[PDB]
Amino acid sequence: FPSAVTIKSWVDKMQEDLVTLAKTASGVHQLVDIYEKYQDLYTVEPNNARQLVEIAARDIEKLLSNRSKALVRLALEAEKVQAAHQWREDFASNEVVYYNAKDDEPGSQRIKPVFIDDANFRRQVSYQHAAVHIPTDIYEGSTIVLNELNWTSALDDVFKKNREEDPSLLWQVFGSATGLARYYPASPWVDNSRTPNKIDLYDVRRRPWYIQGAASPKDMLILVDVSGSVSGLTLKLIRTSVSEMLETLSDDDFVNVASFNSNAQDVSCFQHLVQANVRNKKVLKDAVNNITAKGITDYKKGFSFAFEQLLNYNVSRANCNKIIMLFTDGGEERAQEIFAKYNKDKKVRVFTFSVGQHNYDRGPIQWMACENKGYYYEIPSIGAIRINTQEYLDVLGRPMVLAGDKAKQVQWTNVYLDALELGLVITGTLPVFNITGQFENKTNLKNQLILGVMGVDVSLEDIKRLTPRFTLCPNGYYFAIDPNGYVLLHPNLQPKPIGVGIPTINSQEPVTLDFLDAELENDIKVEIRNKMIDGESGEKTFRTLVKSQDERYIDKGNRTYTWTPVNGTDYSLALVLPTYSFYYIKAKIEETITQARYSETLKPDNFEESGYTFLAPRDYCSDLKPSDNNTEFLLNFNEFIDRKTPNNPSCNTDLINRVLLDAGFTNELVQNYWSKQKNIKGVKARFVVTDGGITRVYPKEAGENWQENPETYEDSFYKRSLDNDNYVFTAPYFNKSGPGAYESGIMVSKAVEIYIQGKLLKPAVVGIKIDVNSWIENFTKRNSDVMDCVILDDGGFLLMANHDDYTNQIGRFFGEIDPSLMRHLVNISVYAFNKSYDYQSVCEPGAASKQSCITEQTQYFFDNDSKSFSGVLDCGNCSRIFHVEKLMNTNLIFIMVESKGTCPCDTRLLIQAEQTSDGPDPCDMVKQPRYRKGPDVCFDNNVLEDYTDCGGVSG
Ligand SMILES: *[C@@H]1O[C@H](CO)[C@@H](O)[C@H](O)[C@H]1NC(C)=O
Ligand SMILES: *[C@@H]1O[C@H](CO)[C@@H](O)[C@H](O)[C@H]1NC(C)=O
Ligand SMILES: NCC1(CC(=O)O)CCCCC1
Ligand SMILES: [Ca+2]
Ligand code: NA
Repeated sequence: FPSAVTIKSWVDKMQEDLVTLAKTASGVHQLVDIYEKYQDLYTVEPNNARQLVEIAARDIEKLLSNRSKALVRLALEAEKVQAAHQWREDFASNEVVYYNAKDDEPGSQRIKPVFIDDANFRRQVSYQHAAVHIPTDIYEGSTIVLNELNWTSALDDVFKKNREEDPSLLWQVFGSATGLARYYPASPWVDNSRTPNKIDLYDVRRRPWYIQGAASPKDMLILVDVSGSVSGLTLKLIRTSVSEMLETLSDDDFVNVASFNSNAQDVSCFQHLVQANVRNKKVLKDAVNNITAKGITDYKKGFSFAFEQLLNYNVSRANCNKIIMLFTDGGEERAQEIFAKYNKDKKVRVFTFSVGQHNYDRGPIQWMACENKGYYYEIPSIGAIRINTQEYLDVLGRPMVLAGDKAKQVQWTNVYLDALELGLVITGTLPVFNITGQFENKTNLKNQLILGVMGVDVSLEDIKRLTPRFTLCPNGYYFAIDPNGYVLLHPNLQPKPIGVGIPTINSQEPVTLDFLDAELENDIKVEIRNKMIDGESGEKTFRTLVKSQDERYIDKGNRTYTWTPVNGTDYSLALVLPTYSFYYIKAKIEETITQARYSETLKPDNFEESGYTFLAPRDYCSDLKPSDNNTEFLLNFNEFIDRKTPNNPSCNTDLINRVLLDAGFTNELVQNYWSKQKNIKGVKARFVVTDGGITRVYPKEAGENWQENPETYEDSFYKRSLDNDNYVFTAPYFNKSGPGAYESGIMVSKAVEIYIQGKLLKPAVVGIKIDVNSWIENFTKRNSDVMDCVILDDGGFLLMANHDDYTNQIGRFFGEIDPSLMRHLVNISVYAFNKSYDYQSVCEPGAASKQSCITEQTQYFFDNDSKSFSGVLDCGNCSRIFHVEKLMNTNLIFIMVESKGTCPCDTRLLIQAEQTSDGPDPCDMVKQPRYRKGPDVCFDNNVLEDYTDCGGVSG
């Protein structure tokens, strides 16, 4: 084995050759000189984080206030119209005229719309009437529905006025308590190719934006009868009913499921109330779908357990509605002592359900439902499950109605996918009360229930339009959260459902992504989250690990967080801004000739002498649309520049001027430096990616192999080389599909830095692609049999070797071609690994299309800053020798080891690719939960409530 001095000399020579080639071919110094030469076509402007955060929060507050005004006006008009309405049953003679969706009878006339095409809504809509959706099980000929249409036909004028006030208005909707939902503008309902599995089961009374406004958060505890007398069809009905009941809960509600058969016990691992999010609800459903019926019944022990679990106060709760929902069939036990012991003051409601078809006594069940301020329900078949499990929100809404005026508060819901194919939206909510005979105080019996719920939608793209990012760098961004910790805005939130567990095969759920799951978790992150949840203002500068856009690299970077609360609402907004992005360049190019030249630069027929130009698809104009092809997008851009005046009445001037300035600088670089040395031996392509959104590859034929995102803010190598302070080598993918490795080369990148007035700016990155053949020629200058020589980057991705068998698989993770060496050096502190979870992932349904899944990812990086390593790879029965050695000014390492053949010891390979996992364990996250702050306004237990109408004594 050669000594360490010769190894150091070899590594020094290789580093010198590689770094010299990259530096001379790229042109970092030339680009920096070109940037600094003018200093008169642009101006440096600061990015004051606090002012930007305050302005964005103010804009968001103003938008939400506008939506709240619209909701209040709609609710007032609806209440006033419903108050003065005459009941009638003569709909045969006089008909109600309305347009119905999901179509194509006496008393109803239908309307044929025009359905023009609109750009905001991604479908065809009409602005002359409001569509009406009536669920399948609701017959549109009944007198209740006819009266509903008759008195709701007055909302169209206020809808039109609302849309005239703010043309950017999205869907407006009134969901009635009778089942029908009237929305504006008119548009046909949804259908998917009329497949047999495309039945419309939509019911507005079950939508979360309706439930969150129909009542207040609760502390439900589902008590399930699992005695022997319930086995059969009724047990299956009970399981389905419990699942449907759990489907009505949200994040603000807390729930647990218990069972009793001569003994009361929990149904799962929780043992107490849990926040009832997607994971906990999935656990509860899976636990309740595995219960068996046996033993005698004992209501006293079960109710004692249910009351005991509601008096904990040692855990996180809601303290707003303690309700016990019993699911049973029948019995003869009333258990007066338990109710007189645990609630003399009727502080806990008891709802009772009799499930199945049987001949058991239902008297004591109704007595339990009527004594406590509860209700009694019957579920004899699967058909009644949908309706007879969402009716408890009428009982829970009586105190809110009795409170009345002080309960008219606009609430905003979670982020969810619109059912009419609009993306990610949030819905405002305001209930409407029934005030007929209010000035005479006559009935006050049917006035304890709400007419319905009104809603208005705001798209997340409207939120993103209020937080511009192109004055920042590719590493700075906004993000906002709600007091539950979930994310309202983030670059890592995608229009996909949240995955739960491993998908096993034989828009209903919300998109709830926590802040600590959209990024890498850290103690400072936890402190910042807890501090901004409580509506504080702060700023914190620290150092943290950042994952690359392509989930294979992790780099250490300095970050700064600045968070303020959004006034009026309950959201908090932050702004992550790296230290080198406190200043930006604005273009002061106000002159015809220079702009004309910089625009002529982009002509597609100049690519011979200007490289293969790309262009980021940005909103440069209102009339310009991102074409997603970039071959005609640049043509449209050139046409607009050629014909439209540079005044830009409807277009940003800053973005256009920035693009022109970057085009001029990049063309100067290409024409003055790259074009001189046309052919370089080891270089296959020379590229440059700028901040304004222009990327260039000099050999026009090399552009066809440039498979990079035209949006320079989405290029992983751009961000990676901005974070690092040296040359960055990017490893090609293993095989995928398409040219690579030998065809393309190896990408080396370096960011340019300028000090124009003592201020650090990084406005571009450049680099080259290296031919594999010449690199191998200079590496051997072997296919040996007793010595292995490999080169890896920070990440363990093989870039070159000497066996000519490793070099065929270039870019593959080194832990799959030589497991023992990688495992050994992963604990010599030369490599460190981070494991994280991704929830918005799709996996092939395994051997239990695609389904949502959770994928665990692992990334590797250099742990200890030591330039040399040594030791012996004693695997047992042999002893290999290795001299791992890093390279300077580069993220590469050089390894020389004994051949694998000499040691028969074979170990298991370790994989860096994502693994379809099922964790983390939910039974542990509830013992030490995160920090949350629930709502304070709670409406319950009003003494004027009648509650004389239970479900038993009336029949
Ligand atoms: C709210 O509405 C008013 C009137 O249309 C408008 O001036 C204001 O700009 C709107 N809010 C925002 C954030 O645009
Ligand atoms: C509002 O209350 C009155 C009086 O009890 C009742 O007749 C009417 O049906 C209620 N409104 C609706 C839409 O049910
Ligand atoms: N946002 C509410 C919708 C879909 C939903 O209920 O999620 C129904 C009414 C009209 C707009 C769409
Ligand atoms: Ca029983
Ligand atoms: Na909320």
